Amino acid sequence: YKSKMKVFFGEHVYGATINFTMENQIHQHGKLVNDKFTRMYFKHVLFEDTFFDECYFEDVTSTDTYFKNCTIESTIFYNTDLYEHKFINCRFINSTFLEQKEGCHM
Amino acid sequence: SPFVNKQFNYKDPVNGVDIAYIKIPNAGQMQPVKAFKIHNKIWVIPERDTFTNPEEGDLNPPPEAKQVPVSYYDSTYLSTDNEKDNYLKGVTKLFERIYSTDLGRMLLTSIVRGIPFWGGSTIDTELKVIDTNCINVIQPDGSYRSEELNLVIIGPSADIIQFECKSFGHEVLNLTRNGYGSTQYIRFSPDFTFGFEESLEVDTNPLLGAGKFATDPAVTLAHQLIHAGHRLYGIAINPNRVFKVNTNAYYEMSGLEVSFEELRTFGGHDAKFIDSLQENEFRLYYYNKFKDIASTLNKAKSIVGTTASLQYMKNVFKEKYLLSEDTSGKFSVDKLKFDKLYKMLTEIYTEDNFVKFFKVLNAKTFLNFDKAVFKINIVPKVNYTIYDGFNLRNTNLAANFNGQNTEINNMNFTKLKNFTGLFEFYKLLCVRDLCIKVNNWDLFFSPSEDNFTNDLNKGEEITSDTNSLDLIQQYYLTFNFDNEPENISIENLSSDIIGQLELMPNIERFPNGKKYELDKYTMFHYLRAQEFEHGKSRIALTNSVNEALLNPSRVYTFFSSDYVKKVNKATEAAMFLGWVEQLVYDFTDETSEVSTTDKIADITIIIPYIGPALNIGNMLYKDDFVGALIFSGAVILLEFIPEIAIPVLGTFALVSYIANKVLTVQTIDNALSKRNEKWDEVYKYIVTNWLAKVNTQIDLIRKKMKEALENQAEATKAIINYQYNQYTEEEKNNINFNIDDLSSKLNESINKAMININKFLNQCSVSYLMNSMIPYGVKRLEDFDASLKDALLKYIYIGQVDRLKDKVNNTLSTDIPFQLSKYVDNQRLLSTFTEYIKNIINTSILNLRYESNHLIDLSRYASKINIGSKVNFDPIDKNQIQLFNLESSKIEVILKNAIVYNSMYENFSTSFWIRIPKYFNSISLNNEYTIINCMENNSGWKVSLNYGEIIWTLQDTQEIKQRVVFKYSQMINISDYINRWIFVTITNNRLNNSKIYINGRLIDQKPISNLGNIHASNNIMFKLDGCRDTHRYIWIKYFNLFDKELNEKEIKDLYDNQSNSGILKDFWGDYLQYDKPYYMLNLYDPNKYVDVNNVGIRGYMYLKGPRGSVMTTNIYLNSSLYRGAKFIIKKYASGNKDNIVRNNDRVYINVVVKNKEYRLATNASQAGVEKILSALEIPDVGNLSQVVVMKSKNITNKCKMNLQDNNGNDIGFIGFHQFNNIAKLVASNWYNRQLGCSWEFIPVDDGWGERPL
Ligand SMILES: *[C@@H]1O[C@H](CO)[C@@H](O)[C@H](O)[C@H]1NC(C)=O
Repeated sequence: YKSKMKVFFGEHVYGATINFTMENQIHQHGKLVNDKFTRMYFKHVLFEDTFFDECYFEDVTSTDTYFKNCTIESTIFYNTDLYEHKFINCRFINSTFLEQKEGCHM
Repeated sequence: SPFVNKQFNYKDPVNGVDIAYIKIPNAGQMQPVKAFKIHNKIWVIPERDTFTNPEEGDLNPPPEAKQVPVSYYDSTYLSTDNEKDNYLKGVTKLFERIYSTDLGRMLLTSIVRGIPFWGGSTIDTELKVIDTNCINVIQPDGSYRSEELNLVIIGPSADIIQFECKSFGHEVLNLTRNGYGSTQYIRFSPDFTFGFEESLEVDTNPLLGAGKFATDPAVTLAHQLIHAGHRLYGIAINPNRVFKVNTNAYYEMSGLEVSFEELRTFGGHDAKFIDSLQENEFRLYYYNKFKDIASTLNKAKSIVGTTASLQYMKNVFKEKYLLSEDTSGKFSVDKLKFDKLYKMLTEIYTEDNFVKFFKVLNAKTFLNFDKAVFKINIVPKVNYTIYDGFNLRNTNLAANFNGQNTEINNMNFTKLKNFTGLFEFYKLLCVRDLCIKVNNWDLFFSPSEDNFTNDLNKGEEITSDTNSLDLIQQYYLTFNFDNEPENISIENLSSDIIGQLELMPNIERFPNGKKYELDKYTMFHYLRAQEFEHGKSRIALTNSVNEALLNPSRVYTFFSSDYVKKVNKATEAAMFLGWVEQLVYDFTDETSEVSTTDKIADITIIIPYIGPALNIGNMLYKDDFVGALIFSGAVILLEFIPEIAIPVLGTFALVSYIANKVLTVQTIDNALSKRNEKWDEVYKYIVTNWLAKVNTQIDLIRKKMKEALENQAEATKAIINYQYNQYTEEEKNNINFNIDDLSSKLNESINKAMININKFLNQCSVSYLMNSMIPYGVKRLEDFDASLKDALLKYIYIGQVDRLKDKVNNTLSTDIPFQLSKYVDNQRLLSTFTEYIKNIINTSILNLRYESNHLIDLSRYASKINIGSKVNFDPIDKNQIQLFNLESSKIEVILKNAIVYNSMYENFSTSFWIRIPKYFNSISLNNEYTIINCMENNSGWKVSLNYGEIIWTLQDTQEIKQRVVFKYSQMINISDYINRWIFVTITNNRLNNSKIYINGRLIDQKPISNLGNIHASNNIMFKLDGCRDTHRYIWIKYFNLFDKELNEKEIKDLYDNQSNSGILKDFWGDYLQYDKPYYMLNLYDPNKYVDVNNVGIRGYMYLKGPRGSVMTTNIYLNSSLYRGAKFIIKKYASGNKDNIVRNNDRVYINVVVKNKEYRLATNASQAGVEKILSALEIPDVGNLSQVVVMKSKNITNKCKMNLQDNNGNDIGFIGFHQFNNIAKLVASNWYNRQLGCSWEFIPVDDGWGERPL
């Protein structure tokens, strides 16, 4: 598993709606602007130094994913299990945290 | 024991002791005239006065009428025996009536006792009678017996109804003003009485009709007796001391002479027109005169011209002047006894006191001029009883003074034709024609500034020792009786007593018919526009004065257009009776109207029609009149602005005694006492100025309002009568209409309106007194207090310094309250003054409020309210002011320079409602920006803000700073201070502490006593200064400043009053509104939001959580509010056209689901107390209970909804019940039996910053 780890550097993802499952990836210095994660599975994916922007998280189920040093701005986390403990040294900006799936899901 | 014993009839013989031919002094030779003595030293001569004055030898009217409002001329009066006997009986009855009263008894005893002084001897050591102060009664044997007398009563001169007290003067001595005294001849007639009109009696008898009251002759005789009593002791003021006025302007009386003697005699309200300095000067002058005559009495040791022993004469003069001998024949005056005697002769003996004792009507002030001449009969007891007068007991005249009303008691007074024409003395006013003549006695009374003088500026040095009917009753017990100067034999004088009357100053004739050209329509023009001639042709009302003055047959009216349309309409007989009733209904409606706007300070009852009634301020719109009133205070009512200027009060020079311990404490006590005396004296001077210059104009405006209302009523009555006159005989007899009942009901409506007009004018006068006159004196007094405090503290600089310093600091830190009860005795005005004092806001110093599209200082202390071009006002409620972070988004308040004192801001309070949006940018942290500034030269107080902090800063010149802060956190689930209105108040006392309260609860306090010189400022800056955040802004409203520390009770009262409990409020504290979508929040469970479930009958609504979270790291973390289904409020039965909801309104509730509206209804027939709510499509069944009554009061408990059935039965308060697992919404009656019934409406706001996904 660990051999097939995808390293991502310097991304600029604009206006993309994500519907599938992405697994075993790390993102560094990403700039996820106006994205949308709806009804998907996060599996062993790591975010570092990524700058979110007005992204929308809906019915996203996460496992072993962890946000680090990310600037998260103007986002909405509705119906999710991405609890507080999944965020490490992250700065929120004008963000929100609405209904959140109860219990972790795998 | 009656005054006059053994009634004299007229034709009794010429005996020589009680009824005899006498020869009074005269210029030449006079035939002896029959005169009757009625008591000791009192004679009556029932003849016309053609003897004393040689000029007054004729009884015909003069070619040039006098400057007199009412006068009757006659020639056949008192020429027949019956007339003389009737005159005698009337005079005797009036004397007995005066004598019965305790005050009258004292007056008559004093007049009888006070014989004229014997100063006719050229040599200084002799006493000789004045040759002109005695009469000659000729005995039937043939010789005369010269006798000394005090009073003489003579029938009037050519002018029948002109009563005056004359005296016989001396060659070198002014007997009537140097204490010697002289005989007084009164020209009085009881058969005639002036008639006045009273319009301030309705407060006791609302059923009273018109005025036209007749003056009781007893009061007039008492006035003349008071004049004689003043002149008998020689303490009368010189006639040239006259109350001068101004006559140049068009609104001023052409001429009205009123001497200081008349002001003293009138007493009561009139006597206050002379300041205390002139009273002091007169008292000192007459004390010196009494000392001089006492010394003259002491020096003399021989008497020539009489048999009686000298010692008896010295005793007589000692008991007259209350001199104090000391068992060595050394007469001397004492200040206490002479002060008592002067106060009795000046203040106790007054016409107002006689009016109070007699309990009769009279003109409360000399301005209420007489109007008619009434011939009356006094001799019969059936018309005038000795004890009561015209107000006979046990009859219809007993109550409401109906005995003095000529329109009830018609048979007792006969109206006579007075010779002074209505337009004999007039002023001719007109605009740039239509020139109208206005009678001189119908113009404003404007006293000049010369009559008021002050000794305030002069300084004072302090040393070791520097210092009501019950009162009349106490004087009555203290008074001395049983000692009346016995008759003395005087050697007879010459047959002809040569003597000339006291010389009077020449009064120049005021010019008549002055022509004035103006540029506006004055109030006299409007009054003369409403008059008419009772002509034969029809009279139509109109609303254009330019045509009413021009056309005689059309009268101006200030009522609505509907009324003038109605009264101009030709109506048949079949509708005449209904027409009249409609007309009286419209009369009552228009006259009883009042103004709703009350935010004004104690001008609560504003009468609108007054504007068009007199053209007040030169606008002809009632709405414009109310706007101008609120904008400019009570100034617009005044025709001329009084000029009041208090000089800089003098300093107190304190003497120091070497090595003394008790006297210095006495000096400190004396300084504090004299401080209180200075405060009282300045207050009294200001009250006197206000009474003389302001209240008179208000009284005139009141009288003119009454006259205008009477004119309108008479015009309507004339129109009705003319329409009635046109019918045929069968029409008149079948349709009967009478005039008396119509007149009575119109008069009652006029009285009902007049009560409100009087209340409004009293409020205006008191408001002007407390707003524009008192502060100009308070500034001087408190500046003087500050100046004296430093001198006192330097003076303390043995062994008692701490207590004395505490005493002086606490004494001079505060101020003496102004209570009107110690300066005026008018009940009607004192009640309104107490109402003024009651409200705390009325006593505020700065009262910035938005009124009539203008931001104005309702307390009238501010000179300039400067407004920037980038300051926003909320359209729904214009009071809320929004200030941005721009250089041009500022407000400036510039106070009046002559009201602000240097030592202000020592004890003061401030209060304002502020709304502060959430802090978003991280720059806001550790950033303090001033939002209110009052600092100059780095000194004063400023209100600043910071991240979750409200700071109050007080700084002095020495750079010392004291801060009180209120800190509220932003990291909370639900905050009561973030983007919500909060009522901040701050109270500073220099002595102890400075405190800050938030929402009426004490929050913080800190000492400020260490501060030095906090030098006061003049500008107030509402501007965000120093804020690094670029989009920062605040909301501020209801700013108020107070000149005294506020306790907790006053703070809570302010919070309750300014909260405006009548209007329901949303979450942020704004006004709840119709047709606006609000999210719902429950206070019982604030962690869950309202959601809907299958809209329809079978669905419901429940509460589910958690709400969520809205966060910005290191800045804030608050639970989201824009969640759930939004509620909107649709009107149902609110008649108000605005969308603002109020208490007890009935409303419909709509819930939005999928951007579609569903009515909030339920079926009340389901079992159990709980009635689960539901959402139904708006085309639902009306049988389901849906109407919701909104309430905000029980004490106020948030905003509650009460579901009601269609039949008025109360389904109950809205709320939530945990019906099984799902917590549904229910209309429960358990909540009606007082939580969970309190709700909060959260609308989308731009200060919260949450995005409604
Ligand atoms: C991918 O996105 C499309 C577009 O909305 C959607 O039709 C599809 O269902 C998504 N894929 C899955 C596995 O749901």
